Amino acid sequence: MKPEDVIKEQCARAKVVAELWHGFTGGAPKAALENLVVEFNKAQQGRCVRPVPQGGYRDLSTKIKAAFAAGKVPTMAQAFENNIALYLEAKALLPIESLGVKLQGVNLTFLNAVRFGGVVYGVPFNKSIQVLYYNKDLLKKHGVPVPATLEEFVAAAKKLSRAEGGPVYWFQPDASTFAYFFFNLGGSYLKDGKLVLNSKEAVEALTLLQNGVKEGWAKPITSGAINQNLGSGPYAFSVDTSAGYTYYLRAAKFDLGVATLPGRTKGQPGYGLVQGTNLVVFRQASKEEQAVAKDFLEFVLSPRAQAVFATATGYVPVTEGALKDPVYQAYAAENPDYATIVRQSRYAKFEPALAEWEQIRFDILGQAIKEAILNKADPKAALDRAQKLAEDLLSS
Ligand SMILES: Nc1nc2c(ncn2[C@@H]2O[C@H](COP(=O)(O)O[C@H]3[C@@H](O)[C@H](n4ccc(=O)[nH]c4=O)O[C@@H]3CO)[C@H]3CC(O)(O)C[C@H]32)c(=O)[nH]1
Repeated sequence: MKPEDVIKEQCARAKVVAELWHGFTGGAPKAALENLVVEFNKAQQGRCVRPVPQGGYRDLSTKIKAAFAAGKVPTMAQAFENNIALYLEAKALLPIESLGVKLQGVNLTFLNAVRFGGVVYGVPFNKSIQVLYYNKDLLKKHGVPVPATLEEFVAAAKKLSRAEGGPVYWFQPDASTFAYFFFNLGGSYLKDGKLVLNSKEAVEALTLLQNGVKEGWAKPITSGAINQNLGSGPYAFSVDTSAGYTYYLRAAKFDLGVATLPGRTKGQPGYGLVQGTNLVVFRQASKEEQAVAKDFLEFVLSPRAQAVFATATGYVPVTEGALKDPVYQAYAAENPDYATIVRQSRYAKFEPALAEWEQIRFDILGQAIKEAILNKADPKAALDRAQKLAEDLLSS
């Protein structure tokens, strides 16, 4: 008997039901969310949260847009920073601090990301950071240290690919993988407030991936998650969301490693991309639904909920107090990867928080990356096209 059943039963008896629309399709993220809600719902009398799976994150924001057009929004939903920006155009979001939710002790990396015109409009919930996944067995077999620099990373991917007879750095040709190389070659998306997809660091980053494919050390993954492709050919490394941790653990037929990202120098790990979502509260919710949202958001920010959620998933605990919780401490003491994920969370960069950014990242930038990697499009030409399509979108 599944948590979503327990929850359906809880909400059946409840006087007030606050819907939480989410983008978790399964595995540990879905189960840890459902587990959190079952615990919250047991402490209420006649008050519940009902989680509603809307598919993936793209499906979720499409369904929220349709909810506005139909005039029936949930109480809460997951949202990226750029989704928050879009919902704020429609004035659709309640300021978090007005609900009475205390945000002292939320990591400033995550809080700064939800603050628009000095006003917090989201509660960091499931915040991920990119990490280096690696094959501990394969690096040991060839006496290869974990690479700490981009230079060591490329040298390691070449050495191991030559040794195993195939490309060992696995990557999706997408905006997220691109962000890692872009950021760590000195790139920035905003130049004097204008969005720039075709800067020389963008050309450099997309060139490095395309050269990695041509040179036989980088393997493009075109069908499924990297962790869904494991077992076909030699794997040494990938740069991927911390929220992949349970997926990689379940799939890997090798000893899985987690490290901090290779940086420009050993002075500091490389910057990871922050992904995952914040919880927003819709103004259209009733006072009674908003009160359930307030208690639910206080629960989600509690040290125990954060300790359980983050240790179940590989998401980053969003509060100072979660790291001081004995349940977090017990898992960390048993598993050095949790500390590795927290350490990487200190070296964190975000994509632009523009309303149009969801469209741009997948349909424009993402497509330019695929053109370059999959169809050998010239990197500059592919990014010049992306820039123009972005400029026309931002004009329209
Ligand atoms: N809609 C929209 N999406 C965005 C935006 N910025 C980034 N992203 C996407 O965030 C995903 C990272 O979010 P995260 O919560 O860290 O991790 C996800 C999953 O990625 C990961 N997962 C799921 C199944 C699996 O087999 N393996 C696995 O790792 O588990 C989590 C819950 O599904 C990336 C993934 C992407 O689909 O390629 C597109 C990326 C945006 O602005 N909008």
